[PDB]
Amino acid sequence: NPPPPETSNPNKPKRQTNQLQYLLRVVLKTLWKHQFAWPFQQPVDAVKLNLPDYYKIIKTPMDMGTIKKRLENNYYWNAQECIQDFNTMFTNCYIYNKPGDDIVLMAEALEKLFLQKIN
Ligand SMILES: COc1ccc(NC(=O)c2ccc(NC3=C(C)C(=O)CC3)c(Cl)c2)cc1
Repeated sequence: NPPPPETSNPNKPKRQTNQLQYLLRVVLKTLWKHQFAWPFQQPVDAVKLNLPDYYKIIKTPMDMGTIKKRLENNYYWNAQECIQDFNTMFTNCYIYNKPGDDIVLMAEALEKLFLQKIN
């Protein structure tokens, strides 16, 4: 497995904005507490899950645990930067998995809620 994505970086300027605070306290929190959140709460462990090809296919991994920690650490400059992480997480799931698989249907339901919350 690759190292998980960074959640802080001393060279990367930090920032707080109203939108980023909304992303943490409304958007992320509602997705995090949803029953379908669990496969998305930690970086994919391709070794433990016997998914040897996961990081062969997925070169920009992302998960809500990393997003949560980024938000809490003020890692992002702006909301768009965080939005991009969410979108990467969902697109990865759709690229890697079969349509029809539970995990895809779960991600689709989270993404629907996400889009409702950031409209
Ligand atoms: C304490 O016991 C346990 C604690 C945690 C787990 N976790 C899992 O089974 C698990 C299952 C699916 C996951 N996500 C995946 C995504 C987003 C993919 O696209 C493929 C798999 C993740 Cl990251 C973890 C098991 C036992």
